[PDB]
Amino acid sequence: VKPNYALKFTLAGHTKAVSSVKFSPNGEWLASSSADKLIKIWGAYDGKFEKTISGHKLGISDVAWSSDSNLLVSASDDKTLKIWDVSSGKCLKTLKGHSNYVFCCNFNPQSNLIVSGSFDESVRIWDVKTGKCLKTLPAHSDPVSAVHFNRDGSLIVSSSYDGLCRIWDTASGQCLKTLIDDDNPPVSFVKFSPNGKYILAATLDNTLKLWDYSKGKCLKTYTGHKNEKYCIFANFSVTGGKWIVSGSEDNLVYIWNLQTKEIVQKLQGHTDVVISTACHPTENIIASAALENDKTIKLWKSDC
Amino acid sequence: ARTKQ
Repeated sequence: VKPNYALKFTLAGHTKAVSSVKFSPNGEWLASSSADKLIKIWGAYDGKFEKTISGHKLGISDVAWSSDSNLLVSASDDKTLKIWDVSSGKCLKTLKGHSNYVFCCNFNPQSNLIVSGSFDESVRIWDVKTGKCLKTLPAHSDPVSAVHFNRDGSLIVSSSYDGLCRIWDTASGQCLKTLIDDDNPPVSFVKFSPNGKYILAATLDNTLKLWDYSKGKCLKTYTGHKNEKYCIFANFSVTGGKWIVSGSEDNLVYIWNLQTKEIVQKLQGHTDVVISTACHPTENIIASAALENDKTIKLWKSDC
Repeated sequence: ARTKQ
């Protein structure tokens, strides 16, 4: 079985490259971030523009939703993260402490902590309510490209240009495991699978890899796309067929069969690198976003 | 940021 994703909407408004797109957990919204320093909120099903959220002084690399869809956190080159109330658009807290660009961020499932990663090679854990830093982890020896909590919040996975993937104990900040492969190419993205048993990691040698966390072993590799330059997000698609989804530096969205590793669809339409993709939590809908020549977000829908 | 090489 292959999906049949087709273009339904194109979302214009950002004035520089889009850096990330994420669907709200309640499915109603898409949030986008951009090098233009702005966050924009859109309707997930019709692409209707809702509002612009502003406050960062430099471009934004990442945005993430809280579990209840009420808050966003953003990570900026201005060396801060900001927590936003989506309804009011107000900045609730500014998280200060990183000494260089903040590249990635996420809430835990409880949504009382935020994890961030930075060009300063550290991973920080922040209290959502106070906005203060709880722990600083000397996680890596090069910029940190992604950070993600597992399903019960007890673990954090981080990735870095140093070629390593590390798994951290949230409560203590101590390292539980280091994953290394081949000739340690930069790891540009990492996240836990929905059941927290696997880790999906992108490296800048045109390769995605699925790891068994408990055994520390590679189980699947996904190839065929172009990824040698940018930190491109990847996703598990779980609403219909079980796919792996990723953008690509040849301007396409790639979709693989998770078990067989075969490419099942390539979505054509963007006119620049597809830096970010997101999968809707209940519908067979993908959002994709592209760099400077394109600057748009596209919504695609499939029957399965 | 992420949008730059």
